[PDB]
Amino acid sequence: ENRVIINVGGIRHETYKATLKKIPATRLSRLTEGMLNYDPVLNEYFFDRHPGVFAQIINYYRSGKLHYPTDVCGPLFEEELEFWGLDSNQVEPCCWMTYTAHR
Amino acid sequence: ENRVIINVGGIRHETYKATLKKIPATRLSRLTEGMLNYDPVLNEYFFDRHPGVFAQIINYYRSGKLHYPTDVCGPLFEEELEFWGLDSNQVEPCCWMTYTAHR
Amino acid sequence: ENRVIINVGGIRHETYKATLKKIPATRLSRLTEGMLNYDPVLNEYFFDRHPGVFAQIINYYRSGKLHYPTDVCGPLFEEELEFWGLDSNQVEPCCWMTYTAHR
Amino acid sequence: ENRVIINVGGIRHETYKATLKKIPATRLSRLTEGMLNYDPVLNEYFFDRHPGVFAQIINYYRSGKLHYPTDVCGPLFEEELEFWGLDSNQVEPCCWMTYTAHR
Ligand SMILES: [Zn+2]
Ligand SMILES: [Zn+2]
Ligand SMILES: [Zn+2]
Ligand SMILES: [Zn+2]
Repeated sequence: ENRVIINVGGIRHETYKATLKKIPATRLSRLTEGMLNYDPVLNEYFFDRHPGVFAQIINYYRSGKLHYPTDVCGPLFEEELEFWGLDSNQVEPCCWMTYTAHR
Repeated sequence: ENRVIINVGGIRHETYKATLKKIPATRLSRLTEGMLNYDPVLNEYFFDRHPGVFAQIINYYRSGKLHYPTDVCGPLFEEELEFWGLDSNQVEPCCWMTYTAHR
Repeated sequence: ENRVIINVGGIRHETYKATLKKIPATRLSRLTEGMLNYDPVLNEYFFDRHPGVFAQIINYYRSGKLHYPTDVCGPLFEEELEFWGLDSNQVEPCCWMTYTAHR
Repeated sequence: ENRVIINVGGIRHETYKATLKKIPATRLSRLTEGMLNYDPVLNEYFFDRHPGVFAQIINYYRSGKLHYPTDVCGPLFEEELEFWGLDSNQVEPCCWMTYTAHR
């Protein structure tokens, strides 16, 4: 009703529709049933991306803050940030050490 | 019967009801079917939080000890600690290096 | 048929029955339908433990080698090692730095 | 239809069939219904491997780049790389520090 299921690589992440609108002009804030990767039977959106890193991607919408995970390298996370349409420059002060280590 | 399902961000964590009572005056020790985010059909509680960090949150109840995860930054974990009503000061000696690094 | 489902904290881990026999005299090598936490309907064993760390616990049986995870502290992992009846002294050379850091 | 479910240790990872063909001559690029670990009822392939590390294994196919996870040791990951038929020498520049630390 007020929730959406984003099946990312098999893992069915779930959140309120309103949460996804918190960051406008991104792939998630743009979800629509006209999308081909939307299944009307299961009522979900399938994305062939890293399911582990997605919790971190989705946490940006939930908390309004961008943190970097520390179980994967910055480059892998940033690839995910680019696919989802998020900006890495928004990274929190606490996640600078894990952000600059790469460049 | 003696277990409860806490659907945190799509991930259905499961524990015994008694485990949640181990830390009184917290959001989890307060679960009730009167709550709106409780679904009588699936018989579960939905919370729009980081599903990965929750295992760590729930492990505090299971073991009676507060450890910090090391796959996310202290600040992100602490945000979760605040939502769940847990106190970070209870952090174990072994998790001080990951606790003070931030402040 | 030749597989068993160990529902650890909500997460249904699955392995071949033979894998669990690889380390005799442990809680997992001892699984039996006489156990109360065994559900004949779903055909699974429920354990109220850390679901994330379990993959590491189960990987000891699968690979025959004991590695320590690096997304949680040694103490938390060791608590799990004790519950499951595994011996930390078997830790691999590659996981000594994460093993001795604590003591 | 255009997707496949790889049940790795209980966790049902999902991807497009085409993604698996991106790295020829590997176990995943070779999946076939003639395989005994393929279940026609559930329509999936079961592999008794580390379910956590698999997201990293599968991310190599998705992104075309090999990164090492940092929540487990290099040796454990490499064991998985060998089972899946992937080559560790392809490791990205950003994941050298976590690759050479071991040898
Ligand atoms: Zn941070
Ligand atoms: Zn600790
Ligand atoms: Zn190791
Ligand atoms: Zn990398």
